[PDB]
Amino acid sequence: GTTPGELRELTDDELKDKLRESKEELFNLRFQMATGQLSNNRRLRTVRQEIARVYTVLRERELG
Amino acid sequence: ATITDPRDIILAPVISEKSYGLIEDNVYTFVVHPDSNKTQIKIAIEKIFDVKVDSVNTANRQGKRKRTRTGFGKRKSTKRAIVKLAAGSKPIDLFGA
Amino acid sequence: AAVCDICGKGPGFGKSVSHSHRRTSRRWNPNIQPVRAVTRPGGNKQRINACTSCIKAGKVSRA
RNA sequence: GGAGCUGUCAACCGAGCGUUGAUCCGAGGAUGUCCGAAUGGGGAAACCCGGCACGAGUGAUGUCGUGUCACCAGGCGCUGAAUAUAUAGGCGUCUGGGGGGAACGCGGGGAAGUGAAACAUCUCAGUACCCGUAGGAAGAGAAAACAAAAUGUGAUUCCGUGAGUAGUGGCGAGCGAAAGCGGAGGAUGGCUAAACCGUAUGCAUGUGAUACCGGGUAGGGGUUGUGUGUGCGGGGUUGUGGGACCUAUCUUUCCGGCUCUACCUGGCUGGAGGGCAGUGAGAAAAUGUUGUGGUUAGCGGAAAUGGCUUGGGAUGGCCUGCCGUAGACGGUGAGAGCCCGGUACGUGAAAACCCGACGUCUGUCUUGAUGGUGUUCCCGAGUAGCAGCGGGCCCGUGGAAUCUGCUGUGAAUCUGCCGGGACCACCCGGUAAGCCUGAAUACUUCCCAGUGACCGAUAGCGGAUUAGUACCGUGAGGGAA
RNA sequence: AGUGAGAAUGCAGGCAUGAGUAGCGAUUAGGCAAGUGAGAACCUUGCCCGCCGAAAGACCAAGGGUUCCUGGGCCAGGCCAGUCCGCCCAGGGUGAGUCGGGACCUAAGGCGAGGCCGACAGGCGUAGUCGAUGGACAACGGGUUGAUAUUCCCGUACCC
RNA sequence: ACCGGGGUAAGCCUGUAGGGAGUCAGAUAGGUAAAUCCGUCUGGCAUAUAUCCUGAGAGGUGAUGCAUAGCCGAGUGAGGCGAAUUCGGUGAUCCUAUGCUGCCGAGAAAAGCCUCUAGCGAGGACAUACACGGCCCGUACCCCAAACCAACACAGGUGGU
Ligand SMILES: [Zn+2]
Repeated sequence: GTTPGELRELTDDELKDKLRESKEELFNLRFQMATGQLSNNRRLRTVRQEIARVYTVLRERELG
Repeated sequence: ATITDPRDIILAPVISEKSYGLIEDNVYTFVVHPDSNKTQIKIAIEKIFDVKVDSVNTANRQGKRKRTRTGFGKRKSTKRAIVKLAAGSKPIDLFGA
Repeated sequence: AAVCDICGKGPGFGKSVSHSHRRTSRRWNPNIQPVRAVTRPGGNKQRINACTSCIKAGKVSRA
């Protein structure tokens, strides 16, 4: 995973692009697991927490 | 802010003999979000796979109801979309076959 | 017809005592009268319900 | 906080995280689908259909996000029908409400079984239930009170007596006070209305001049002359009656504009020291520092690997030592102060909240107090009182006082009025028809810490196990093992 | 002291007597050969016989909810046995512009802004808004799967 | 002699049996305003197998397609070929038919569609071709039954085609 501390060092633009990459990778991992070719299960959890972290920093940056 | 992504509506494919038989005929079956609609699925599929989609058909399936020691369970109900691609016919190689 | 639109007077409850001293419930209602009263000397009248005491005191003005 | 962890039934497989601090515990934030007061509209709750504004996406329609759109009440602004003044009504915008909750409060409505060995008065019982409404408590509360000749008490509430008494009762069954006396808490607390001034304004109007500030000299001719109502500011809060007027005496700061305008004499208003109060009933909204003050996680914490013996195992028996501000309670392979969690006793707060303290800040008094003398005005109105019909009081209409509901009738402002159990006279007490107020008292849905000559699985909660579950009923509802 | 049970047509649980007894749920009816299997009157296949045939055939609505198909199972259930099952386990399966409904319309009726009435709680009801069992409105034939087909595919149409 | 075939839809053409209907001109506010529309009143011309509308069905096309009686071989099972299809009789409770003729008991509403003005309007109308958009719910299975109502795999009950 990528640390929140280094997540706050980016602007809203690269934050949104990283969020888009995270969503795409989650899509691919879901399809991989459905087809049964995914050995490392924790990728799903890590990418989910990553999406959540990006949303959280975005919301905090908007607020204060 | 919320970032809307077409991929949040397509959950996973359906792996079965009927689905594979349709696959051979260029018809792909996905499990979609329960409150989607056919136009939205069409748009999302075109954006995701950069392909031209002819038509989509949807069906709702209720979850099965199983017995347990504690009592009666009930699996999750799902909605499927059976999506047919146009004559252009670029297969979905990321389907995993 | 039992509550005054001005002073909020309401019915009183009590008992009706017979000769054998049987007590049954009853109501003492207010003497509530319909008045077409005015708010200003202009002359437009509205219909309301006022008890006779409110009319006596001049709280409502017919005009 | 510190070495494992990925909740559990409940493991098995597969994958990973952690001394660069995980899982875990506390506090503050973010997200929070749809239903539900449910509120854009609809509806068979959790599911159907939208409008508007801004974005996204398509060749465009389709499609997707983010906000917003109920109703009523109250301010504010615009408009003002029949209709002229106008009003209803309409339009726009801001502020509130709606529903839930175990008990406790207050205010209303209000049974019957039952007892009376029948039954209607009466009882049950103002109970069960229902309705409206709160608050952390509520209600009541500052004498139109008691009392009885005592040169007596002195708001309210609650507790014990008084007392199963006086009484009340088809004088049947039953019901049943108060004064006084002993305590808890103490705030014998606080403001208003009126008489009179001033000012502002609404409505009427002018011997439009000898009337509008205290005298005199004077100017103009409106502090509109006058009534009247209303708001505000003074002034007044009382029972030996008090107060506004009028009236003498002594007088604890400076300056300015004002008593229609200036000049000497009496009044009103701002600013500077100084005093007194403040989150309170007596007015309210904030802002700083501080307290090893509290609450919400924790941490430390003495002393046996003792010997023999029985035993699967010692925590049993016998024999040795030690700690003790710690010999509470549990666990560990059988009765453990010395093996573990702990215990006595000490320590710990980034943050949030809760308490206090000192301040900024606010208000109020300072143009101010005093002790006196004689008269007019004021002291809460459709009220008190009276009558009719009821309720409640120990009191069931009785000679029926006090309190109170509805309908009529309907007074005075202190040599007045109300109470001292019909009523009258005299004496005594008080000063109604305005409003606020803490503590003593009642209760536990919920949270923490404890206790039991309480239960130990047909008991104890219905529920130690899938528990308001399975099952039963159309439903309200019943309800296990 | 929740202190003593033999009885209250007492309560809960376990188990006897009747008793290896009555029944085993219509008015059609089964038989043989072969097979599978540890096990066959009941399961599979074949050849016969019998029954319904305005049904005991076929297709729907209400209702039910996975009972449907494939693979497996055989201690519970099936009024016997069971290799079978509507039973148990896992996986799969329901495809619509034109069909039945909503996004169209109203009836009976329901709710009901304001509103009127009523001590309170509430009763009615206007404007509206819902409410099919009715009105309006565009698809027919053939084929395919182990399970869907006016939905998928082929041919040929229609309506916004 | 006997046995088996002796098939094929919506739609689009055409408009038959049957059923129904006069047309034009003027005036007029009664239809909340206005109307060329609807009523009403006047006239003219009309009785025509004339015209218009509706309309079962027969016929053509859809169909060089689909389907079929049969015939072949293969084997877990896959697949190919495929004849003739005319003429009559009988005959519906279905269609014309929301028709027609009788009768008294006198037999929904709103939407939709057509027309009329009020009103908007510099763009608008029609045809052809091409490329697209067609939303939400049900859809399995039983359904006179061992799958629904009946405590049961129950001699009962269950609306329609
Ligand atoms: Zn009144």
